[PDB]
Amino acid sequence: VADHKGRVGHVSQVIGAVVDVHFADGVPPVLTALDVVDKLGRDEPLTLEIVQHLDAHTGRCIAMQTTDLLKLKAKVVSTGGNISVPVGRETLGRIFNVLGDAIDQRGPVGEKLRMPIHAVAPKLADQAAEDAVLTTGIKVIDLILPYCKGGKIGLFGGAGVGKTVIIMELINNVAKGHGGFSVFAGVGERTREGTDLYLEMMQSKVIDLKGESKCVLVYGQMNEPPGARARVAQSALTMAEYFRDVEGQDVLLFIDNIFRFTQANSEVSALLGRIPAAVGYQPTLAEDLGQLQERITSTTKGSITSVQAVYVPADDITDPAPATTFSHLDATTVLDRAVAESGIYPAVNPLECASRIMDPDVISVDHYNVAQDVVQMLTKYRELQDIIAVLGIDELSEEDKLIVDRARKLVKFLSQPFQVAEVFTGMTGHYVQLDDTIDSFSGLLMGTYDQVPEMAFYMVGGINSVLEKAKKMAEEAAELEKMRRAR
Amino acid sequence: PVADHKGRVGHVSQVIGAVVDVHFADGVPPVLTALDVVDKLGRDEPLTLEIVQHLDAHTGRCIAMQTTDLLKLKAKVVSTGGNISVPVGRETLGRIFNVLGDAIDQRGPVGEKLRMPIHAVAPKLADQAAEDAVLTTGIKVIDLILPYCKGGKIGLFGGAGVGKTVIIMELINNVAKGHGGFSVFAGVGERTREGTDLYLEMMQSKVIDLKGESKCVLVYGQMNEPPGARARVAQSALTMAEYFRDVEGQDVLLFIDNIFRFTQANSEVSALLGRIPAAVGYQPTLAEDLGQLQERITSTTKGSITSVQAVYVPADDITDPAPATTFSHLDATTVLDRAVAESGIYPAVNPLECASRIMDPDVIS
Amino acid sequence: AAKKYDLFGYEVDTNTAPWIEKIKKCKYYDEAGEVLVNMNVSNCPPDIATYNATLQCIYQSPSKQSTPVDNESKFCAMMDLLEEMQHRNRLKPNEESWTWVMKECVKSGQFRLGYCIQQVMETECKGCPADLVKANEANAQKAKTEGKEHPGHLSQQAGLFDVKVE
Amino acid sequence: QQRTSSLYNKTRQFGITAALIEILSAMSSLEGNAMKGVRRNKFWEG
Amino acid sequence: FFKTTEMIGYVHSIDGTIATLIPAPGNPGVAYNTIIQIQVSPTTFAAGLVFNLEKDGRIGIILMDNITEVQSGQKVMATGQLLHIPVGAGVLGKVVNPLGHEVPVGTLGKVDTGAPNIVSRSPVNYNLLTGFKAVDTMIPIGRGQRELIVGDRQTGKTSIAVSTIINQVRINQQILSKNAVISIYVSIGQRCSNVARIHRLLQSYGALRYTTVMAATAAEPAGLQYLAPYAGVTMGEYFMNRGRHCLCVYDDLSKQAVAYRQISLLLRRPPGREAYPGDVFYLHSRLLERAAMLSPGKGGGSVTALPIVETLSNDVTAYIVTNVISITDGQIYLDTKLFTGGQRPAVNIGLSVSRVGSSAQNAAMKGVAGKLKGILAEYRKLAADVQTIPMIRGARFVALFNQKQPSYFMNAIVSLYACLNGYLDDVKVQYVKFYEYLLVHRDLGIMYGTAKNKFFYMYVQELNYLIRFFTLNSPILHGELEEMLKQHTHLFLQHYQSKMNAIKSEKDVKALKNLLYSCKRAV
Amino acid sequence: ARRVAEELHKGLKELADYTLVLKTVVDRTIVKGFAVELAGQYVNKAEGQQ
Ligand SMILES: Nc1ncnc2c1ncn2[C@@H]1O[C@H](COP(=O)(O)OP(=O)(O)OP(=O)(O)O)[C@@H](O)[C@H]1O
Ligand SMILES: Nc1ncnc2c1ncn2[C@@H]1O[C@H](COP(=O)(O)OP(=O)(O)OP(=O)(O)O)[C@@H](O)[C@H]1O
Ligand SMILES: Nc1ncnc2c1ncn2[C@@H]1O[C@H](COP(=O)(O)OP(=O)(O)O)[C@@H](O)[C@H]1O
Ligand SMILES: [Mg+2]
Ligand SMILES: [Mg+2]
Ligand SMILES: [Mg+2]
Repeated sequence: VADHKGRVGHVSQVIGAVVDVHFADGVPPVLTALDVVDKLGRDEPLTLEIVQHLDAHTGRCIAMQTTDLLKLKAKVVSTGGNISVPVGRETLGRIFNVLGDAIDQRGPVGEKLRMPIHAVAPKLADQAAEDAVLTTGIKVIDLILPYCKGGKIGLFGGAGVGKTVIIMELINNVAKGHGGFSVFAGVGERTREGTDLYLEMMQSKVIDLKGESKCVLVYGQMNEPPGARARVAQSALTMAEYFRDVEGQDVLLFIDNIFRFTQANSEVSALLGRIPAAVGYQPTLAEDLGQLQERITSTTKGSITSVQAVYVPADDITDPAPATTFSHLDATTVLDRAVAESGIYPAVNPLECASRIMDPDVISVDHYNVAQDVVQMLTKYRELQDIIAVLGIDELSEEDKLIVDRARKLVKFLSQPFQVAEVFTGMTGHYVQLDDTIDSFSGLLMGTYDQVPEMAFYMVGGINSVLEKAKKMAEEAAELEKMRRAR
Repeated sequence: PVADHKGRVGHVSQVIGAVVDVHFADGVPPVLTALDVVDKLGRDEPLTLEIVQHLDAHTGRCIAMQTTDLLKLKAKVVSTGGNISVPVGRETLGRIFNVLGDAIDQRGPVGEKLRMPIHAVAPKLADQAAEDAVLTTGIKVIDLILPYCKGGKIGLFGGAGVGKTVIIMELINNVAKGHGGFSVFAGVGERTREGTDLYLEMMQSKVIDLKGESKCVLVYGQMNEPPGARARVAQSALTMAEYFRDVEGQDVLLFIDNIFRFTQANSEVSALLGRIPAAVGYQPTLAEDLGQLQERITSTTKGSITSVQAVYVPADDITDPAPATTFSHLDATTVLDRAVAESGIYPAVNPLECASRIMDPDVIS
Repeated sequence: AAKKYDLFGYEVDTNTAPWIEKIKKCKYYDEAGEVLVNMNVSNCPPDIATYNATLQCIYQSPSKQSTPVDNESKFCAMMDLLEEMQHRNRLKPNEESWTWVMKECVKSGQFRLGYCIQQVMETECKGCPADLVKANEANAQKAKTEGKEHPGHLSQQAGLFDVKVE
Repeated sequence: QQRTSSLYNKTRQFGITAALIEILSAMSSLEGNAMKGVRRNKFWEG
Repeated sequence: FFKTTEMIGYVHSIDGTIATLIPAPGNPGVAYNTIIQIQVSPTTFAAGLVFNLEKDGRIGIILMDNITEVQSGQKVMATGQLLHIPVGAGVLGKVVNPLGHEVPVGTLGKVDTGAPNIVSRSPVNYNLLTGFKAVDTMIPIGRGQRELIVGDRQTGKTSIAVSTIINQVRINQQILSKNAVISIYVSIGQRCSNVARIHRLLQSYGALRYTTVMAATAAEPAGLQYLAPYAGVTMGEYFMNRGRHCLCVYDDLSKQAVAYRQISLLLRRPPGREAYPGDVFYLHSRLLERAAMLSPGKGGGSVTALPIVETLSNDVTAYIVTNVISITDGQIYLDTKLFTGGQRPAVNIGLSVSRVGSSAQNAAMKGVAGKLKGILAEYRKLAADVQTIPMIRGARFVALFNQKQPSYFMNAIVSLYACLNGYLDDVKVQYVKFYEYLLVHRDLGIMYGTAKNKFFYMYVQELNYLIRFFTLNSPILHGELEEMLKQHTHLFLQHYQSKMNAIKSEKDVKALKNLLYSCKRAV
Repeated sequence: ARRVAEELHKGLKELADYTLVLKTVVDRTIVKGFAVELAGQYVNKAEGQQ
């Protein structure tokens, strides 16, 4: 029973997306892939993945396509191994699905090798220490929660706070000039968003159809059944692993949304005979996510810079899925709806974000000191806000109002217009250098810009843009005064 | 015609609470069929069952309308040849009935011309009315903020001891007595004394002329009744109103108190039927049961039925599935709040949470 | 001549001659839109010539459909067609398209739309066919003689409490 | 403070009860769907 | 030469609106998610859908019609095909069930199709005018978009969608049928009377010619309520795949989930959160992914979705509400407090969003919307935290946003333009609606003989398409518009506002109050 | 019924070698006519109550 290739079985039960298969010669190994060879008048092929063994002959499986027109006793043939996906530079510039089949209608892909989507995570001895700052061109991220090359980044947020927008901005700022390759994994998200990304990448020449592309796309979306949404992330991760190990390249891995991987497994968990856990997720929530996350790491051979978007259901960060993902990250960016409702974008709550490289040993001393001072001032400003609410701004002392006035400028100065959100904002984006951000905030903290109007810091880039906006504000105010004077 | 299953003989196979399984050798009768237990069993009253499910080609699950005390296995049961039918017509006016249609006023026989089944199909789209007009109740809050519609559906959502019953009596006094058409009072899971008080009140007002023509019919299955009866008294009362609406083209008032007990009764039996409960613990078919019942309470092109239903909110939780699902089935919604009552304000209507459909300048001034 | 490519890089059929012939054989101009629909389905995007033919059919067609359609207007249909061409297809209307619009305005007696189209041709294109400009002015002065320069109910004097707000 | 504390302590009690009820309903559903097979034992030798 | 069906077994058990089947030994067997016919009589059949295939061979069936006729022991025939329903232009103006059966009033499309591929779509760039200034400006909707309508009971969720369908009637009559917008209104678990009232309402405005209704009333079994959205969108996919645009309204998905929960629990499916089945997200997800904007290569057709969702006490933390919000490209949140406060439609702009953005707005509306957005943002903050222009113009913007019927594009854009350029600064907030009514339905310049414009008058409805082409800030149209609004402001202030501010008599005061309230419900 | 059964048997290629047998069943749902079922192929030539 070593080689199960071509082994035959029959469908015994079909309930939703879960199908039970009976093999007379013994069920193949778990995670094995099976094809429904029977002609059932289907418009699409049917493939199953074994997830459990009910007995020595019966095996429970999840289908990757809809189980429509599936009859009992239908013949099934093993593929001799797990689900395999193509790898190599020949996949660049292409769009794939969970099964590794091109869906871009751009002709056959020349694949020299295929790898299984299920692989063992790197061990402790295969861990590399890479502490280098990643410049994303964003004031908030670069200052409070700087990102580390070869590390893991999470974008925790609700619905409509700007998770997808930030990912687009990161791609536009980090991927266009990236030395290595990029892999984008769409998981249980809107199909149109994938289409817009594909068009933008082609325009930005990341995907050069006539020339050489430098990115791969793997899409399993909402329309797909839960089986596909629970494995598309593994497929893309497998491609990135190959680029990391075989090609020895530094690769980017964008995932949106990682929560859908958990959600899909919860949907099928009920039909697998597993008692639901708290809230209603599957009991294997922590272990399943851990196996996937540990594979997303930088080893001694190569480096993977991972950016993952996490959906916090109903803005409840105490939910098991968002919480379980916090310990598997090197930099967490927590977005808040209240911030967005106030016109501040990106709607980052700096008091809830964290970074591993926020240590003087890794980053410059000035950078560390400035960030801590900003955080302390914001914390104090929030406490003073209660007093402003009850007593009023008048009753605050001289020192307190200076904190209030400076802190408000910090809150508005953290906002930044992105180059990808021009339609939303109607203004050109800005790319702020790391040094400019540190100097601008350092001067603001010590009061070098106390006389600048507050609104001059709203939706701008570096300090230079602040001065220009203040000058423009002064000019228009003078014109209004002149108009009033004539009246 | 005569049913092909009348006189069919079955034997009791399982008894659990108010749920009884019956095995028929020749085949289980159709669902909703009525069965009578023939064995004496030393009972003080007859035992009647209504089929609700089919376990197999021979076994059928049923709910008992009376208590299942002294009921043994293998007891003999006989099909009645049809669903539970109740009397209809002017003969029922001035009388009190139960779920089975038996008069409980200890007066002469009804002598009805015919009977009709409680379970019936609802009016279709083409048989719907398009008449909107204001029913003046004399109450300031209702007539102003949430005016009621003639021939429409009205609900009074409220907790315990908030004023639901009082408002109904006020509406009865101010409308039913001075009403040209007929009236039907359906008591469902409510105090038995209230029915007695209403009966005395209707006799004193001479809406029931024991020796003359009456304009009101009473149908009562109260708290003391088992869940089976409380889940069907509303159907029987509604059936009488349907006959007046259609067979006579007469305007009808339908005062139901309380409709929540109907859903509660179906929940109790559903637990025994072996069904997986929904949220809170209600039956999964909560919405469907209300839909079938409420859709029958409507005004067609033949006649009009103005319905006023009292809704009990358990634990003062307006988000409970029972009251929550009932909002979509009501033209007018009157929400009562306990805190308002504790402030000395009666009625305790919370106008912000109330609504009406005829609050349209095209209808009202 | 030169292969065209769509948004995603796939090629589009450019031989749009047969479709133009089909358009030039329609009786009611609503049927013309059906031809445009078929062209798009067949991945044969219309060119400037196709839109001009559609405008010609609208001007020369008796009515929108065999049966009358309430509030039907040839001018509205053509302007919407131009909006689709310029915005959702990125094609600049030429002189021919605007001339068809001006002819429709003159034919229909709508002399105020003619003034606006006249300026459009004088702004984007090079002037207006002086034959049509004169025809529009003749229609306008006919209204002045007959008094149909503006709807009459507008000229009726009103007041704060003399206006019926439906 | 005495009115919002009660609603907070009343909410936690309801939340615990409902979550537990959900789990047991699923447990009973998966128990009900399960069916015992024919017992393959030497019944005669009893 | 016989009409031989495919018998697959008998009916074993019946539990309400669902059933179970036992297969006869040695029979072909039935396929998953297929339709079957239960022979209630030698000539009459009841429709059912396959839902479960158990190890024992038993089959779970969702009944759809003639439930009362179903009895244990009856025969079952297998069609062996999925659900297909009639589709085409011949169904418009009719009321139908999810099975395609027409409901009397007083081509076959598959219901289980897949959504368009990633490369089969195109960016949303064509607007879909709801007719409400608030939505069209601050919450753009584009064809091929899914825009949720979430709110509490009795807040205008149904009215706004119906108005959106009605607003297309006038447009469709003028432009070619190519760009006409067809409507599929799907009523789920609603009262039968409400459907009839909606049918009459659509008929009065003549919207039935471009609209069809798919009704699954409360009295009907859960199966029909479960399939109604899929059948409704299928009728709308016929036009999408043929270079035409459609608008599908679901009223409402909240009751669909209940029906799906009812079916699953009765068929022995493990419950999940709030007793809903585990795969409740996937239900709506595959429903709304079928609404897209096809690429030029496939025709350019589209389907626009307006699913409706109900909350309890303005709680958007519920289960199904959250799932739908995470699927759609935007949400319109109708707030109860605003509704009772006199703001109608009660659109909460702060909680509402459209992820498509200005791309779903006409070139004419882009400039007005962009500047309007900044003013309101400042207005919200100024009052939250001195008669500034932002605060003067914001209050009048809110007053303009109140409506009862959809507004023609020309009338709406020109009123917003006026309030944007300060033409209403001298006008009191209470009189803004009266000012708008005179601007649209009257012409002060002609009344007082001071109109020197050549073409730009509000009574020339054909100007809507010229505006939509050139923009209101263009040399062709800018000058006459400014003069038209400059004469209108001067005449209005002089002849109307002066008298209005001089009213003290109780009779006159009451008369004015009636006028202004009527003006709210007129324009 | 026998003639119909034989015709159905002829149509079925799988049952070419199988021997035809007829088994009568009483159905109360049909008042007139008959129906024939063979290997899943069902032919109805019956009527019920009107
Ligand atoms: N309109 C009213 N005016 C004065 N007191 C009232 C009024 N309505 C109710 N009450 C008071 O509230 C009490 C309870 O009213 P009611 O009998 O209507 O309760 P209910 O809503 O039917 O509740 P339940 O039937 O569940 O006990 C009355 O006995 C009376 O004391
Ligand atoms: N823009 C509006 N202006 C004034 N009244 C409105 C407006 N929109 C709706 N209404 C009115 O508000 C009431 C509720 O409207 P609607 O039927 O749309 O609510 P809904 O969201 O469908 O609520 P439900 O279906 O749960 O009853 C109706 O009386 C309707 O006429
Ligand atoms: N940088 C930004 N500037 C302005 N609006 C933004 C920005 N980022 C996000 N938004 C708002 O959020 C919408 C996009 O939401 P999205 O990025 O998809 O969030 P998520 O995926 O977390 O729901 C935009 O249409 C806009 O309303
Ligand atoms: Mg997103
Ligand atoms: Mg009471
Ligand atoms: Mg509604």
